[PDB]
Amino acid sequence: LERQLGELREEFNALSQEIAMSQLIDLALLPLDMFSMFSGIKSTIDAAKSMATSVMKKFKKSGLANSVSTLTDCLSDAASSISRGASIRSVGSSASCWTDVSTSISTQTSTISRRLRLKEMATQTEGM
Amino acid sequence: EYIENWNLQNRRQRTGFTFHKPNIFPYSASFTLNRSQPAHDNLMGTMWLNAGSEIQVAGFDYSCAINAPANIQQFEHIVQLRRVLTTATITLLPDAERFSFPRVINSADGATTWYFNPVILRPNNVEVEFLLNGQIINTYQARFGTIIARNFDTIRLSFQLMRPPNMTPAVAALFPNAQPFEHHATVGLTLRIESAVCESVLADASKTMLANVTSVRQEYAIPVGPVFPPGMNWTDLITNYSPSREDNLQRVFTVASIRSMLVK
Amino acid sequence: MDVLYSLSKTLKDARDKIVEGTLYSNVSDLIQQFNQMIITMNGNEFQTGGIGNLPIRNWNFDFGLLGTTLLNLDANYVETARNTIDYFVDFVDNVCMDEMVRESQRNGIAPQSDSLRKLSGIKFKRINFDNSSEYIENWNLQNRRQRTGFTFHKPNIFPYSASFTLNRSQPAHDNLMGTMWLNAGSEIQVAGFDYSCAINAPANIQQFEHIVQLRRVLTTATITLLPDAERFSFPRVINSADGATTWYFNPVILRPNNVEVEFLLNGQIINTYQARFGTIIARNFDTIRLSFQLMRPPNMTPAVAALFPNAQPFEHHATVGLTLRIESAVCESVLADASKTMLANVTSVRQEYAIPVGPVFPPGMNWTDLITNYSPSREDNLQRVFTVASIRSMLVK
Amino acid sequence: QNYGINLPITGSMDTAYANSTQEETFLTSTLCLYYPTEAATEINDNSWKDTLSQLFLTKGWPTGSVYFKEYTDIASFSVDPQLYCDYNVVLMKYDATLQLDMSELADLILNEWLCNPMDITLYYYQQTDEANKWISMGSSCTIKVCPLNTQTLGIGCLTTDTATFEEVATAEKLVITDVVDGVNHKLDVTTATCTIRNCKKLGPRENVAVIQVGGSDVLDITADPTTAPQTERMMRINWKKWWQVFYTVVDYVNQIIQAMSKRSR
Amino acid sequence: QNYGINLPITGSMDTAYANSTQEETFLTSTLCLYYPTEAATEINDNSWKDTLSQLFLTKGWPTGSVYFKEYTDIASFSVDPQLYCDYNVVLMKYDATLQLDMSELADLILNEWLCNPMDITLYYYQQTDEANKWISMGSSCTIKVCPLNTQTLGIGCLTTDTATFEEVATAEKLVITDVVDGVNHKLDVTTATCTIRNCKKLGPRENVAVIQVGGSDVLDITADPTTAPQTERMMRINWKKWWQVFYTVVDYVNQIIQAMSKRSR
Amino acid sequence: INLPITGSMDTAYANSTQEETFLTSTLCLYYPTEAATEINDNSWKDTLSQLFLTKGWPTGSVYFKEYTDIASFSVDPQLYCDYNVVLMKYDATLQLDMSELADLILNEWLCNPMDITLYYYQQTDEANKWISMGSSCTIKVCPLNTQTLGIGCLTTDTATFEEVATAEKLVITDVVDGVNHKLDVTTATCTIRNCKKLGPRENVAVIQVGGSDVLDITADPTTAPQTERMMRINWKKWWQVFYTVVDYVNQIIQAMSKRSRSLNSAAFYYRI
Ligand SMILES: *[C@@H]1O[C@H](CO)[C@@H](O)[C@H](O)[C@H]1NC(C)=O
Ligand SMILES: *[C@@H]1O[C@H](CO)[C@@H](O)[C@H](O)[C@H]1NC(C)=O
Ligand SMILES: *[C@@H]1O[C@H](CO)[C@@H](O)[C@H](O)[C@H]1NC(C)=O
Ligand SMILES: [Ca+2]
Ligand SMILES: [Ca+2]
Ligand SMILES: [Ca+2]
Ligand SMILES: [Ca+2]
Ligand SMILES: [Ca+2]
Ligand SMILES: [Ca+2]
Ligand SMILES: [Ca+2]
Ligand SMILES: [Ca+2]
Ligand SMILES: [Ca+2]
Repeated sequence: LERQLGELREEFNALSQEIAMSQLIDLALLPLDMFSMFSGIKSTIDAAKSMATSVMKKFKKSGLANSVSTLTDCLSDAASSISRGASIRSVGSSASCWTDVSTSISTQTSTISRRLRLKEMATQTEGM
Repeated sequence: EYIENWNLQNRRQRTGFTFHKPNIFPYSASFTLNRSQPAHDNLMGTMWLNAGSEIQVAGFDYSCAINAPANIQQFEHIVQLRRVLTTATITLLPDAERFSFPRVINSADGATTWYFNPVILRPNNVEVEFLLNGQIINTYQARFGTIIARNFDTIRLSFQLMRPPNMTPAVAALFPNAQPFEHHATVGLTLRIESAVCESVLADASKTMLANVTSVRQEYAIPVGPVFPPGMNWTDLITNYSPSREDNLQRVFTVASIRSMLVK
Repeated sequence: MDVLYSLSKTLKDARDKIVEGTLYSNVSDLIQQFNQMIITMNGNEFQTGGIGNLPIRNWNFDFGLLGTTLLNLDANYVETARNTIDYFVDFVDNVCMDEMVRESQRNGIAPQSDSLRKLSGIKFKRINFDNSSEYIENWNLQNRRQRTGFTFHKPNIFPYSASFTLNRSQPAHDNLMGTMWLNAGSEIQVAGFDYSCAINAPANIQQFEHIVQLRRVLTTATITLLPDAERFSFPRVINSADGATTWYFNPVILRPNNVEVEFLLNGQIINTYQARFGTIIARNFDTIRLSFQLMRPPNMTPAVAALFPNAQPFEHHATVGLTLRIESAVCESVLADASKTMLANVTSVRQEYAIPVGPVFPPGMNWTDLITNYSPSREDNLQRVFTVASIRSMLVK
Repeated sequence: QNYGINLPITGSMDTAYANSTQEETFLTSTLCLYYPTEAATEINDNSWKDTLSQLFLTKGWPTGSVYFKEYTDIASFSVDPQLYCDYNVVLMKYDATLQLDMSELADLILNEWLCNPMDITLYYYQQTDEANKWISMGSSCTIKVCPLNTQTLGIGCLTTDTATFEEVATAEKLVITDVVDGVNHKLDVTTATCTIRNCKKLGPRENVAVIQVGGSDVLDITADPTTAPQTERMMRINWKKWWQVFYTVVDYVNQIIQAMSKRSR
Repeated sequence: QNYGINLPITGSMDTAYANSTQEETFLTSTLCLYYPTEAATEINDNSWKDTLSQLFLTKGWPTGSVYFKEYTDIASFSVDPQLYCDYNVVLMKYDATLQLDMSELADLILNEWLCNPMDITLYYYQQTDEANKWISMGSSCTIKVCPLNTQTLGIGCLTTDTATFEEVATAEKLVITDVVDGVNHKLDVTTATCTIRNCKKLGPRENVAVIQVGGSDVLDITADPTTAPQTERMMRINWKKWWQVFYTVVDYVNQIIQAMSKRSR
Repeated sequence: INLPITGSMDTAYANSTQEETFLTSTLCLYYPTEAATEINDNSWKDTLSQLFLTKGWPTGSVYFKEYTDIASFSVDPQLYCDYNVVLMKYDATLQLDMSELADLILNEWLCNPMDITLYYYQQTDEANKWISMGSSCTIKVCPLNTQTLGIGCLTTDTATFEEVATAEKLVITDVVDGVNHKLDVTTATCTIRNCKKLGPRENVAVIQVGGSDVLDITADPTTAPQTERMMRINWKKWWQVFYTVVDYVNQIIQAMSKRSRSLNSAAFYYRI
């Protein structure tokens, strides 16, 4: 599927600028549930399968989900015994799991923001 | 400064003596083994030399944290000063020197000896806590160089030895999974109190009052007194910095400075 | 600021000289000065504090002058003097504490802690008694621009940097050539290491050079230069550049040959030293160039020839080290030392009263991040806070 | 006298080195030699034991502190070696065909193993670390293994047809087996004439001293093929007679006992 | 992304250690064992490769990453080796009568050689350093060499009479020849069956690892007799079967891959 | 190396590396049997070496390697020299073979093996091709659909497959990049390998001795480039050709450059 996926990449990199800003900001305040996302398909082409299951059986094998599970287990073990908190080598004054530096200020901040990528899909946000 | 603090103490007020490189630590070179055997072949412990104005501590593991949890071993040293200090300017560095070469040390009971062939790594999870009355006051994590402490009677240096998870052959051949362990992983820390201020009186690397006192006593052959030890060994005279000793020491230092203002 | 220094100095000289039984002929001038200061203060109301945990105190000065009828002193005079001096001392201490904590990029020399802006007025000019200290003298000289100088003992001018540089690298890290250096406070410990003992190099010689660039010029520096750097002279496990993996380092110390130490200034050379070890001098320099060499011993005994073979294993790595300590120095600008407590006083005040971080000083006032970027605004604010900290230390150490 | 616990010990660096416990440790300790039958065979003397005892008496070791314990062969010695003394020496002949067995013997006696039993008819066992091995003693051990998968089925073997199992030993008196750590193994063993025990190698035993008599040093105690170490109490000699060897041992018995150290456990 | 340039690198010491690249390097690399036919013969099985692969799968190495490549004999392997993987392990049987052969094989594979060709019939060659050796591969090499003098006359040999030469190799499959460095040699070689190449020894190859399954470690990588070193990727085992050896290799594969590192070139 | 390089435009052009690269490098010519046959001499190689010795190239640096035919040479070419020159005779019937040879040697390939029987492979980019070498290669291919079935061919009936090569020693195959092919190849007589095309190989130099320059290295029919190290002579003899090469070897080595990637004896790299 390499050539088809490249064609679709090109379609994205040519429709991206044809997308609008006002209506996009209007759409980004919508709780678009599974039905809202999978009912408005272009033609509901032919009696398709359960699209939620179809996408999820690929979704839960990836970097995103595995990183979620890793954050989970590294708060869990850390709260269970003091080896992981004491090992992650935070900057100081707490290490629950978050302030971990796997890889100066720039480095630490990038490493921490790659964990803050989960604050968006963890309900720890307030804004857009 | 001395007569001024004298007049202050007489008219009770917050005094201060500004010291550069103060000899406040008694000479103490000593080790502590938390996993020992008769043959001394797999050890974990910490060794410290506290001398004058400087401290050199080092935590050693012969197994490089192979059996410990998370491939990490913890070391802690709690120095409990005899008098409080303020505005201490301190220089902290890694990889302490005098615990970094081959050594042959006798055990606690001086019965047998054991060898020590170190390999210096960096200390991770390093935490320096300056405490006063057990209440922590100043905290530093991973900050080396010139640092400050504003009020403290105790210092806590807590570092770790972490086994490198990724290792090249030349260093993997040094940390095998067997007991012989002819290379012992170490992590060191040096700490020098370059300058500070104290409400009491001490000795330094700048003033000669103590030397004038001890020279007078050695010259005129004074018997041992009830208060000061024989010869005025600063080690055994700072070990017990009782109020009587402190008063007599302030007094003799003051009159020694007074004499030094005339005859040098 | 001059009036603050004069306040602290006359109060120190008062708490020192004014004592029972003394002779009025020795403190007549200081008493006339104290009365003049009382006159210049009476009728003013100052305020101090309001940033952080500093309390907001309001100072009112309504005192009485000291009589000049006496010919000897007594307790009913000393005690009046003391009950009048304690208030001025607390005022000066609170002013210095309200001034050490404030910053500004726009004319940071111009005083903060507005009470001090007021004391800098023209009617308060009648309090200047003597600007005798080094810091106040250099302050006055700078205001009347002239060649200043601060003398330092073991100055902390080098930010903490402990790092390597490999001019021949490999993934397996088995045949390396490079230099390691630790620059901290007043000390530079550098060490050039070759794993092959300069076997494949021309003439059996390998060059090593370390260039250091100071952020401020120094003059009349006394330096102690010795060979065989110590902290890079034992076994070690060091990381790679990207920090992923580690390599080993088992050193064997040799002597530098063809050593050359060059103290330069604006790229031009000023002082040069060939194979001179011990106590040396450097009269003007913003740059140091330590260039040494590792020369393979042409004649070798069996025990040492069994360490440097012609093949790649190289289980002993030849090193050439140099320690360099700046014992004394002189600087146009202000720095930190191992003798004075100004920086300690400042940082302690800030940590105690929980001062937020400002637009000039870094968090916690760490000398590394504060010397690495020694820009004119930071230098001015640093001079200001160090001067007023010295003023405060003259009274309350 | 807090046994069963481990506490931080402390000391100093100003204390001086105390007197020599030698000439007292010899008297309040015991020395047991393990020589081969070939030695006494070549010798053909009945008083050689009293001779070596009177010789030890010059070095300091008293008369009834020395013990000699014969063994017909290295394998007969490997069959349940029971070393119960305060200083053990073991003179070991070299044979390129016996290399593996006399290295297993070394790995068994030089170290101190914590041994739990094993029952093959009921359970299937797996290893947890790299030092949790299976040592089999007896007169003729024939050991076969079938590893299992996640779902309790063999890998290149069947859990009924013992012939398909994988053979690691064949009529050996002593065996020390290490397998892949993380996988359950089904075992076939001659339980009637061999006992197998699951043992963990703890820190070493500083109470024995192996002295190879012939060939170059080959003993690879550490099962992992990276160390190949030579311990301090692993001695070598080159021989043409035995009296010279015993005289060497007696003359250098102090270095031997300095290389050894009374046990901890 | 510069290539072919050697630039100074720089780093620091306050940087923390990153995570364990194992369990990902396994998946993103490849492993190739080189076992002798005697191993498969003793084993007498045809599913042992898949068994070892399913075992490796428990260590992290996936199915299509591990490979087993058989070689009938040390010398047959030595005849034009081509080790092209991302991690190579070699199980070498010990043989006194093949000591120099399996030392030359080790010196050939363990190290990385920069090879140019050789035209004996036209030119007269010389060595410049102790690393420019002459390696000859083929079915049966019979080499003879005559050093020449300042005026290209022979020294104890006749440039015409091939029989006066000094035969240094007699019917060998692999020869590595180091001769006196600084003189011009003239060679006689059975070029119909053997090809010789002037090869300069560069730094080591960290991609291959030899494991002497049997006797003591004898391999002298360095041609010069003074050093006689031993590196990390030169291992040793003692053996009586082969299943145990393969189980050991598997269980301590991570130690092997720690002792090895991917190639610089 | 991921680091940067720095330079300055004020520096001076340093002395010539020529007359030292000649001394610390090696050169290797590849001539046809036809040339030695026309020459009918035995010491012509030592002659050419003594002639190079005037141009600076020392005695033990120049080599000659005979190759019976272009195809026999293309069959597993092992180029191991610091500088390689090739003399290549033109033949219309061998145009594609001596263009595949060019694409093989002038470029630097990174090859992996291909198991036809158990697996099926596809090409991703225009630089990932399938090269087969041996004595007689015959390749047939069937492209498949999304549901793993043929397209105008049957997965079983090998005759239904589409024949891309017949009786060829070297074959370079480029197919539609993004579909899965099933192959039929005489594995007993020809081994095939999935090779990606990296940057060029600056160590070889092709010299077409006869016809016009026709070699189209780049498989896409839109570049048809003429690289620097792709030369042409017109010939009526071989001695004049060799004299020309010897008298203009400096230009050839100025047009060539030592490799950058790594050391290797064959015409490509292997990564399994
Ligand atoms: C230790 O040895 C010295 C010198 O041989 C001796 O004087 C001393 O008495 C000995 N110690 C004891 C406790 O006998
Ligand atoms: C680092 O390694 C440890 C031990 O293998 C593992 O538990 C941890 O998940 C690793 N870190 C990440 C980010 O995967
Ligand atoms: C480079 O060429 C110039 C001009 O001929 C010459 O003067 C110079 O010496 C040459 N460089 C060297 C290193 O010989
Ligand atoms: Ca056995
Ligand atoms: Ca195991
Ligand atoms: Ca089977
Ligand atoms: Ca050979
Ligand atoms: Ca040679
Ligand atoms: Ca001859
Ligand atoms: Ca073709
Ligand atoms: Ca068809
Ligand atoms: Ca294609």
